[PDB]
Amino acid sequence: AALVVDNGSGMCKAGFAGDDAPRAVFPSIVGRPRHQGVMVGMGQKDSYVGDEAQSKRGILTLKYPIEHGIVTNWDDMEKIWHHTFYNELRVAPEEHPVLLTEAPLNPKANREKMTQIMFETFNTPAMYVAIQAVLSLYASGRTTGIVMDSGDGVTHTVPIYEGYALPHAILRLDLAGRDLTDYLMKILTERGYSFTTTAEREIVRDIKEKLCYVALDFEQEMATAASSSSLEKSYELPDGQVITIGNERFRCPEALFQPSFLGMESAGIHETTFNSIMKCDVDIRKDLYANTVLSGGTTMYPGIADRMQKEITALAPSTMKIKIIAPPERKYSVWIGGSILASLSTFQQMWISKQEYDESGPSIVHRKCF
Amino acid sequence: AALVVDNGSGMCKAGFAGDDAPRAVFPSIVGRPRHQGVMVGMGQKDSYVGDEAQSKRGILTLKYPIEHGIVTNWDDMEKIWHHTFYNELRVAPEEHPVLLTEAPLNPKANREKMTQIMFETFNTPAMYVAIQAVLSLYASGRTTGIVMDSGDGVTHTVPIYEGYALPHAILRLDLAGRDLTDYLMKILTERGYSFTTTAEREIVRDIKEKLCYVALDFEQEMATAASSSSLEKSYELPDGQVITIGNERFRCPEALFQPSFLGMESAGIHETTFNSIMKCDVDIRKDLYANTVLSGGTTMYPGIADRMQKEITALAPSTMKIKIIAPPERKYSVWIGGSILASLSTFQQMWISKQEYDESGPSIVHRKCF
Amino acid sequence: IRMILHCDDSMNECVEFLSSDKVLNQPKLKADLEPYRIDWANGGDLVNSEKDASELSRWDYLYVRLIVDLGGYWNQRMNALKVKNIIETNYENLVRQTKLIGRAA
Amino acid sequence: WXAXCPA
Amino acid sequence: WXAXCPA
Ligand SMILES: Nc1ncnc2c1ncn2[C@@H]1O[C@H](COP(=O)(O)OP(=O)(O)O)[C@@H](O)[C@H]1O
Ligand SMILES: Nc1ncnc2c1ncn2[C@@H]1O[C@H](COP(=O)(O)OP(=O)(O)O)[C@@H](O)[C@H]1O
Ligand SMILES: [Mg+2]
Ligand SMILES: [Mg+2]
Repeated sequence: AALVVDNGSGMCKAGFAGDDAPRAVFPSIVGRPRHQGVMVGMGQKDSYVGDEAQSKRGILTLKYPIEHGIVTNWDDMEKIWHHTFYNELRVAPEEHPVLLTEAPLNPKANREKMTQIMFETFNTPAMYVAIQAVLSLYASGRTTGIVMDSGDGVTHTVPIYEGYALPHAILRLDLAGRDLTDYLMKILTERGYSFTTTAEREIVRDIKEKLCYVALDFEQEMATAASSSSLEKSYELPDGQVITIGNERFRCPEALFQPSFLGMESAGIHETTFNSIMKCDVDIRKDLYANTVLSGGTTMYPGIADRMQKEITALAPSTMKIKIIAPPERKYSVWIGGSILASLSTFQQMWISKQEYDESGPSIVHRKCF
Repeated sequence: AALVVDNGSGMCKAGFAGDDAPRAVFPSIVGRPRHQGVMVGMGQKDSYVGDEAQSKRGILTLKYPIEHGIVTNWDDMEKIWHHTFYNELRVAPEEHPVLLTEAPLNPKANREKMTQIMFETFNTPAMYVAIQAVLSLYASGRTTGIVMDSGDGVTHTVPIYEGYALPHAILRLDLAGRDLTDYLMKILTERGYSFTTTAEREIVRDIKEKLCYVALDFEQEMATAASSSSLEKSYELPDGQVITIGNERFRCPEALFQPSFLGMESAGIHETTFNSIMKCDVDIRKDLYANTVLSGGTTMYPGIADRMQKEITALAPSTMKIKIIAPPERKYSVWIGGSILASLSTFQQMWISKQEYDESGPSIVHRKCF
Repeated sequence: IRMILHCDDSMNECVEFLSSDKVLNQPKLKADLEPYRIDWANGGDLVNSEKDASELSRWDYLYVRLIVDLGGYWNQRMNALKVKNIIETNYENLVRQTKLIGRAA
Repeated sequence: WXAXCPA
Repeated sequence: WXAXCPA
């Protein structure tokens, strides 16, 4: 059974090949205590990783090891992988090959560092590394299409063809879940709620996942929200306080389609998807339009499928047909696609064996698995 | 002439447009006698507002109507404004327009009640609300730079590239002069001095204003103070006792650059300036670096400009040059900038007329003012 | 206008404002102020017959007399002062930076 | 404030 | 105490 570990900026999913759901899904944070300890004999640890950090997040400084898709701290990344195998999964990687997932347009330094870290610290027998966006379409069951990969890192639009990522057609986008979370607390201060610390950032993320939604029409919804109190909903903080949000429900997710709210010159995810398609060839343009698949936790807002379809329809020519595919399992689309690829019989051919790694060195990752 | 009232968390300044200095500067405190009146010869008013309460602060419970730039008690705020117009400025508000100041990233209800009070209690012909940090740049004769304002409640960094401030790059911290005063009396107990009541709080503020200074090198200065003498200063209390403070002279201002002493996860006043600049465009970063402006009473410590320059230089790339501008009259920079704006002929069309407020109610303050 | 053209010390801070693109890039404003300009390049006389400058406001009078009037050599003059200011300050630290890099190698 | 701080 | 209170 080959492990399928999908590291991510927000959450990392781990499990086994052939399963339909990840075994362990915990936040990818590494918190350290900022206060000195007074009670002796408790055996308190120095660093808390995963669910332990979230439970005790009040007295910790939560730092995300991965920011904007690049690992800014390679010492904390080893801590999370160590916690994934021994603690959450309780399986020694000595007898199980490990599958890792990259990000589109990843620097070559990260590619070799991931191979070097695991082949020595964990010494797994075999490895294969694949693109997260590529695996997103594999879970949906189609090999050709354009993936609107979004998450807590950076939004990527990768129009893969025949299971291969087009390198020139990939368009980056920094609009992600973290930006909306930071933007939500900036506009929540207008009602008198002040969330500033990193511990309270997790609280805002819970609000975004439960109450926020995408409105079909922004101008129509704005007038309705001001006139009537129907749109207001109540949320309860961990301390017992009750808060009310009236029109922030459809104003924070709207920043995806209108980045000018955050002050970014780049266009929204509706126009980036259209721009990426235009970069591809004319003949294969027909197939990509009808096989667009959303992925990641950012695209889980209610009504985002309808808003995206309507707005991309106007930009696209009237001859083109739009079919936004939004599977309900799109949160774990990256992991599920990885499990499908690992379980394949022909997948044994492109393993990176431990014996082959020593003779070739860390540079084998560039040419073997691409 | 147009009255320019700059209500502040600690002190409020009121005057006339075109003047070079505020006419009246008194503390923004409202006190009520906790003890029972025993004599009948004198008036023995219910409450005292301004410097009247400061003189009799022994027998009163001083309460600040403004906390962190938000008016917590609107009953006491009406007392202060009634005292400003009728006792200090001794003018009728019914004939002169009034210009007010509000901190950025404030609750919408804070400036909505300000419009309602002005147009219903004092019947001012016109009104306007302006950002405190924006006016601080006008007093220095600049229209392109970053303003580091710091008072009693708010310490906000507002990068202003043009006549209008950049909204997406505004950073606000709830660490200011009042927070340092509470920290100064906490570490003063280490030497055996106990200041608890609000009347004793005003004594600590005098000590902070006269003896505290920012050390260029905190680690080196702590070792120097460990050798005793050459750094202890003597202060005389209103009772008559003489107190000596050693390393507390620079420890209290050091909480600005190291907020971890107060248990706040927020970054220091030096990092929050660099972070604010990083949110702007690449082309504009060159101008903002060389046009940094300090303002407010908190930044009046001896040597804060020198210390701030060193900290920013290490964080900023060595190619860029850092020039911190510290005008001699930066205490009244907020009011002086407002005087220039009010006296401008173009500003006559930006006033909110009485008829305009009636047709739209208090909500017009959000759409017109900024 | 006499203090600005004198390159006095007190006018250093505000002369950077006149070098910004916002002031110079006013195609509509320049056309309207064209009849009021003075051809100082040759003759130094009014282009039009009367075009009295007293009717203009305080700021219009300053703009036409400085930007529109001297637009032939204003940009070159501004570039001459921008370079001088940079050399007066950035040259001192630049020498130190080159020495440190060479010494480290 | 309402939620957070004291103001 | 020294300054403040009696202790
Ligand atoms: N139901 C939901 N509605 C809205 N946003 C969500 C929802 N679930 C998760 N998110 C956002 O998506 C992010 C999770 O990103 P994720 O897809 O795990 O990143 P990665 O692709 O790197 O694994 C979280 O930060 C959260 O803010
Ligand atoms: N000379 C000084 N040295 C140090 N701190 C000062 C000095 N003068 C004023 N302050 C601080 O500045 C604060 C008030 O500054 P100011 O901005 O003028 O008023 P406000 O903050 O109400 O707008 C006071 O609380 C005081 O602690
Ligand atoms: Mg992803
Ligand atoms: Mg102030």
